[PDB]
Amino acid sequence: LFAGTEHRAIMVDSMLHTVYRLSRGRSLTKAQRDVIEDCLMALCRYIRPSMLQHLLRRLVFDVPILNEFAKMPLKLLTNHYERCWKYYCLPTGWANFGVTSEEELHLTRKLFWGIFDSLAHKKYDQELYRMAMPCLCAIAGALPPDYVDASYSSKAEKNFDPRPVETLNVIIPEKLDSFINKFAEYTHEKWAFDKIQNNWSYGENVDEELKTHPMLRPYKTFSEKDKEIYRWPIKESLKAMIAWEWTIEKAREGEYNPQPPDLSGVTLSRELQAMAEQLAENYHNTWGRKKKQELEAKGGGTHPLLVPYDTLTAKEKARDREKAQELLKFLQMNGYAVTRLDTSSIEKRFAFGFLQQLLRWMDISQEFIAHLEAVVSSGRVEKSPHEQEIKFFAKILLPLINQYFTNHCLYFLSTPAKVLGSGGHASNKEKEMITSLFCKLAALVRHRVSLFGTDAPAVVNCLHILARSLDARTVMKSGPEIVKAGLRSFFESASEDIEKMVENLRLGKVSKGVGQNLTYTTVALLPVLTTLFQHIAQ
Amino acid sequence: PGQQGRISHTDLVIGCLVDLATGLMTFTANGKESNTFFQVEPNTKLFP
Repeated sequence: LFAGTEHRAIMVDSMLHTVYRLSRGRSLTKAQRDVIEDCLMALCRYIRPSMLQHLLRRLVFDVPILNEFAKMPLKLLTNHYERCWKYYCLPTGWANFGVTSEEELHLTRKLFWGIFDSLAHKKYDQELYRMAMPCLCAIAGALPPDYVDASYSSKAEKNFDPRPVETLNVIIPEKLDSFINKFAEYTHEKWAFDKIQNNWSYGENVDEELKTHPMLRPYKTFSEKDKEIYRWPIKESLKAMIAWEWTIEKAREGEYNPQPPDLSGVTLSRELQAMAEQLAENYHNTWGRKKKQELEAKGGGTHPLLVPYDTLTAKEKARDREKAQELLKFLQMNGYAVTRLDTSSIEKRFAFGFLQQLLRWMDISQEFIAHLEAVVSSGRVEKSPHEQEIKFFAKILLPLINQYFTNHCLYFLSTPAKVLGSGGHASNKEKEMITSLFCKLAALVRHRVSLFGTDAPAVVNCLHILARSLDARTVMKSGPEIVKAGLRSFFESASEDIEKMVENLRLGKVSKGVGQNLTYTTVALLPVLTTLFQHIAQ
Repeated sequence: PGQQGRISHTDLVIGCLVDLATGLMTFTANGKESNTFFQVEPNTKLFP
């Protein structure tokens, strides 16, 4: 019955939040917890994706911890993204449900990366790996491979506690104090301007009904006390500005209607925006700090909105964003320059970072396998310190690779001239990365199939999928000699292995090394090579 | 003309007058005669 409750989305969101907090409930029995979960699952199914935005926002801060309460949310998100993958992925969207806002995609990418990093760091837990065996695969399929996050930065980060930095230990510049006083004067002048513009005449007496600020009075009468009380916030803000490696300096050396009217048109670069929004985030840091100062007496009912501006919607951000833009304008237009990469859209794309991490883990895989043969040859250590890395590889990366590239094969094979997929074509760099990944995995499994045990089938299947996904034409015409040499080496090594097999079957050797080569070939090489040839011919 | 406060609590009542014997068409803003005027030929059919 909740399918069409778009007109009560506020209440639906409150409902979902309450049930989630009840699920995260102490003194709550197993059956009660299971009932709560089941209710949340069922509600989420029939609820439209647009409604679940806030719940996903909260999960983005909860799930990454990978605590004990992380089981149900993982399955919830898995099912949600499985069913609503069209919504996030396709540009047309899911029929009758619209398209993703962009903030939803940003949160989705944050969740993917947070879970990935956390699980990589964590020690093996069969159940946690089984819960992420439904895996980040749904999230990845939902995310467009070409998705570029408008906000790209480092969180620099670690209930949540923003720790400030207080300068009172050292003296504070008198020039900066004068600047702050002039800033307060001018902000009050903009306040008077906005009152004049509003068309409502400030009152001489104090009258709440007239609904303007009674303090509005000629400057010659304005009370100092208000300025001094407001000064501590302004001081804190400018101290934080100077502290976060931002330096204010006058660009040039000095021996009512605005002249530089505040223009929305004036463009701001990516790095200056980053500074402005991070300054707004510091304002919200102080705001949440004093919020917690008043709350500590209560100690409960944590305010839902206490989240980063970048995570929450831009509209709630828009206020502080416009304030920071106006402030920065002020500084530049009085010459008080505030000082203190250029990553391409292709670098920013989600698939790019995914492949980068996969290649890094491939290097790590080469590393631990080499160490493994070294220890097996002599001085066997049963510890296998890389156990966690091995299990992460085999249990997460390979199924993830399989599912992701099976889903997005057409995107990687598409070209601007010929677009097989519904939307988007992979970049040449992405094509090179996928080809290099294929070659590295083939080298990894070469003559080492046995050590993988039951995971070798997974390796072979992932190799099949990667082979089908490769664009060897582009890679070999316009591609780095490194990748091209890797592919040539793969082919040459395949030829050598086949020659050795045929020799053994000539019985030039009796028929260890021969068994290793034979099993590797018959199990992996012939299928993978056949698939590659088929894909090339097709 | 308003630099700000474009939204108005008041409602705008535009009036349209036509003389069917002189072919003259005039407009009013809120009881104030607008400068715009049109003249049309006889037998003209006009829909509001």
